[PDB]
Amino acid sequence: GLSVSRVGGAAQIKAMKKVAGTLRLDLAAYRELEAFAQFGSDLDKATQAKLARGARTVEVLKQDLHQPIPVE
Amino acid sequence: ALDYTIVVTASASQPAPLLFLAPYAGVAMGEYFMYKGKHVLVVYDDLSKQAAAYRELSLLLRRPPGREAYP
Amino acid sequence: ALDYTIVVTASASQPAPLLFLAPYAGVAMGEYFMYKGKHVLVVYDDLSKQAAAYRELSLLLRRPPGREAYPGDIFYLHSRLLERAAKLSDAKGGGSLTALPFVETQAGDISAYIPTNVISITDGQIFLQSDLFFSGVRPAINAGLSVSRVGGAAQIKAMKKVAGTLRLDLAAYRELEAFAQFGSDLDKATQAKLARGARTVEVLKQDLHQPIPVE
Amino acid sequence: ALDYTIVVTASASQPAPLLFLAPYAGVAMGEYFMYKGKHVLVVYDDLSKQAAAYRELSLLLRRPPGREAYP
Amino acid sequence: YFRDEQGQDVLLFIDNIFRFTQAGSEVSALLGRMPSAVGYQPTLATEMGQLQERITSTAKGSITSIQAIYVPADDYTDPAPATTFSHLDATTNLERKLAEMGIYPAVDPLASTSRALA
Amino acid sequence: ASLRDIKTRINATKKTSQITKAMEMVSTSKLNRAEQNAKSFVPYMEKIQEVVANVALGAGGASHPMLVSRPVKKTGYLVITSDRGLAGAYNSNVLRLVYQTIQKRHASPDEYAIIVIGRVGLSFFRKRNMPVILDITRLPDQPSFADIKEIARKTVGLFADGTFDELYMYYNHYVSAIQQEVTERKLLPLTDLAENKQRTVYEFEPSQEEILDVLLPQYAESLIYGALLDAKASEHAARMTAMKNATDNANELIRTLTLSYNRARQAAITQEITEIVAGANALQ
Amino acid sequence: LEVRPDKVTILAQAAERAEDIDVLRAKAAKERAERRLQSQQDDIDFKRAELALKRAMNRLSVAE
Amino acid sequence: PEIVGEEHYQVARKVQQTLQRYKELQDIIAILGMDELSDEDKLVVHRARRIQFFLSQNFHVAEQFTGQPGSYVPVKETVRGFKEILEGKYDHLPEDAFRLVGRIEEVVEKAKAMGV
Amino acid sequence: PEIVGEEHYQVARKVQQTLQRYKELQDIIAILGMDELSDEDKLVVHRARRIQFFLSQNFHVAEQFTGQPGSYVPVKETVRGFKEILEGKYDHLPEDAFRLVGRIEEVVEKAKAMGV
Repeated sequence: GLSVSRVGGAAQIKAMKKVAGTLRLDLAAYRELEAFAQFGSDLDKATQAKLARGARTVEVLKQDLHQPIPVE
Repeated sequence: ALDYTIVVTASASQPAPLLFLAPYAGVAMGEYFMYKGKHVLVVYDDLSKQAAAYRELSLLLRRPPGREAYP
Repeated sequence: ALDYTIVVTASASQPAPLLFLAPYAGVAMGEYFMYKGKHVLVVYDDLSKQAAAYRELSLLLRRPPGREAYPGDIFYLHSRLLERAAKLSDAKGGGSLTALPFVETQAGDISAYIPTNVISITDGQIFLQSDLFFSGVRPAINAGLSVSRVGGAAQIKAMKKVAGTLRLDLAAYRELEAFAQFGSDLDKATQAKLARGARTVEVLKQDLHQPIPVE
Repeated sequence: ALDYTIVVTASASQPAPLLFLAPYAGVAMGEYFMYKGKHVLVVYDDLSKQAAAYRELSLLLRRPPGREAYP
Repeated sequence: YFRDEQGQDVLLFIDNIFRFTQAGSEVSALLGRMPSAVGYQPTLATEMGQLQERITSTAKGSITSIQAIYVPADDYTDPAPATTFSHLDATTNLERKLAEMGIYPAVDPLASTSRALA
Repeated sequence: ASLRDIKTRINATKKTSQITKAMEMVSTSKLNRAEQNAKSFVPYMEKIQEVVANVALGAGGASHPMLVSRPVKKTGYLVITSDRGLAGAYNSNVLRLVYQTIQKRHASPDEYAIIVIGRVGLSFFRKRNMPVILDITRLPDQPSFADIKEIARKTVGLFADGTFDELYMYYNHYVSAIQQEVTERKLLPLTDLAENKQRTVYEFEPSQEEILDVLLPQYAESLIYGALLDAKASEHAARMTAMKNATDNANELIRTLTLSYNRARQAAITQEITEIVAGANALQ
Repeated sequence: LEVRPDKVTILAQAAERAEDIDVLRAKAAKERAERRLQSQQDDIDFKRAELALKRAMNRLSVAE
Repeated sequence: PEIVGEEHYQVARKVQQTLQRYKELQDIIAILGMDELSDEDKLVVHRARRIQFFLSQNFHVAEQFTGQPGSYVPVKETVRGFKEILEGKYDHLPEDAFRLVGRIEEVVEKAKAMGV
Repeated sequence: PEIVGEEHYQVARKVQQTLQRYKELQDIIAILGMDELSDEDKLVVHRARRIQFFLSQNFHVAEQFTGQPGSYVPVKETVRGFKEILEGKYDHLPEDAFRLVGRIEEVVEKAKAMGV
């Protein structure tokens, strides 16, 4: 949320432009709703799907040391 | 209104010494009529822009400043 | 009290070197009895008024400023003073000199320069807060934030056995009073230890110039 | 990765001018390959240490300080 | 030149007018002057006046300047925003939300104010 | 003025803003489910209301003790409050109105009796030492008919014992998300019973008096359950509005504290550079 | 029961489906358990959220 | 207590204690309002508004500012007035009836003219 | 994991995770109670007490103050001990007998020394 690339989009390859633009939105909708998921049923279908996809893309974006993954 | 008023201008591009002596020229032009018995209104547009210019004129004289770097 | 006390006064009309040299004169008067085997108490009623006079006579002797225009050696100014308050060994005679410096704070800011210079020297501190002073708690000792660094080795055994659970009762009251400000009516055990803590607070109050013996 | 990497080092125990001249040595090594057509990645680990070291050099050279005593 | 000799109405774009103020602050720190309020030069209002009083309308022509302002620390009372704002006449707030909505130009209609709208 | 303390206060009130916003969202969802329970209850209430209308208002039929108005030796009170707090004046308006009516028209502790629904009203009338017969504690957010069925059966049967001689309900009527007006509604006797559109006559199979004896308690129980569903809907709406107002107050505190933060960081920058340049000018 | 020639509707306080006289009692015995589980779950969820609010306003009051 | 007396001192310290408790409750009142206070804190606020407004007074010098003639309150009467506010004798009066008023009978007559 | 290994990293990481989960339940335990703790969190507090008491040692230095001789625990034995506590092998042991012991066999010998 706080980071930015002022080139971004001109830097990426064509296969990443199609897919990264909605992961940006999924992380935005998750980090605006992460502090609201500790308690309560907010909405059963529209909000919990956002929380589900955000809690999975956080696990997608985790890595370990010294294993760079190719862009493919 | 210019049949009875005086405009004393010292604009934003002028150096800080002319900004510092605008209100004192205003009262110096008003007291001519004050001590003759007349009644004078004197308006100072933005004395904070006098204080900023005196801050400039004193920091360039290297005088040690106080709160908000004013002398 | 004037059968056994000495009052050194360097007042505001007196020049700045007298406010600078008043605590060191007090410590020299204390060390005369400390190196004879006697036990001396020394109270500096505002040590933050020594720093202003030392700042004055440093800036007038054309020494360069530092943080808040104090000179560089203001920590050394207080620590050279306060490390002469020791308890000597039995080979030196057995005498001690306990010190009680004071520091006035500004709007409760204990993170200022002279408070954090003197907090880092002393063997603990006692916080007096106006928020507790005007709630009825006089003396206004914030018993949670006030630290004793020697503590426990200072006390006698009878004070030790019972202060060890006074501190637990009062810390539990301080922790659970936060959840009784508004809302939803804590249960019977939490209210029982809230009542224990409120009676602890009413015990720890005193009045003015009447001390209590230890027993 | 050391078949294509150059390492420039200036530790904390090195003098402040070597801390100041480490990244300019980095781009001086990089521009030689840039103006031959190659592609170079230059990594500046903690330029804030270079800012502190050039603050140190300017203050020991008694150049006039600015904000946070940086020149 | 095109205001005076040609007598026409000229635009004058200054991208990031805050860089002008901070470059003046850096030249003042190199010149050895005592710093003013915060980290700014003593002559902040005077340098800004000597810049933005030549951007005026005369009888010959005009110079109207569209300027980008950084507003550091999200602080509209910082002296470098606060002395530019004493010369401004209009603000055109460009919004990301109107650009993602499909509205071009992305000028936020409610945030954009003007002294001339009277 | 203590820049670090200002920033810690900013972060603390941002955290309270986040928590009260989450509680607002939870109360929006609970308001949605409470109005779903009310609109699922409404056809039962329509049918039993038209049956009570056609029976008790057709061909006389005022022989039942719940239709006639008897002289009041006592007066029951049914007060519906919340179990849980953080609603603004949901509980306080009802409890003040009940206290005003009891202290206004009785002035005697044996002339009334109070039936509370909720812990807030129960603790209210135990602080003020008033007699409370029935108590029911710790309802769900979405209450069904069973728990209110046993206490409404006890209430109507306690009217049938000859104790109350009349009783009133006091609850918050869900008019809107903001309003929540307080209503005084007379439960028993059924004197204000209104006639429906098509007044039809039935063939009362044992007799009309036996079917009234078995049916009018069920009408009173359905009145109590409809009032309780309306009160739970107004409870969740009041907690939603209270948490919305709490987030607005917290955000206004955030903007005034960021104004103070900007003034304090400006003063800190100019004070530190005045110190640095004073120490530099001291050397020459 | 009220029966009209098209309105033979039945107003029941509890109406099961499983065609047995005691299955309504068994359903009531199950739903009482589910109901006090929900009656405790709602209360503990409110008190957890209220503890969060009380600690968060404690830190605001301590921050001064 | 050895100078102003005992009663003066207890009234002064209890006034300061209720005003300190109200200053402590400022944040809860600012965000959550008067609704969540636990029925003694409501009484603290309800008395401390009255105490804070009965500290204000009309001056002889301030007659040129407002037209109100101004008062001179002796020490016994201000201690009696604050003691009667602390005892709960004037909780029923409105809080705007205490502003800019010399003694406590003038609080009574100002609330009478307001219509309580 | 390059420096300590993978097993040590995952054992210490699961210890940190269950102690963080126990730290964020402290207000709930202290105010509401153990009975309202919504189990699969009561197992977390059940294992986290035994973990945070097994983190303490008997020092060789404190032999002069307690009489307990003190221990030097290697890293493989403490990773094995915390792994066996995280697996739930020693949940049947009491909350004590983890206090001031060196290795994990000393836990079961101290626990059977108390009759368990």
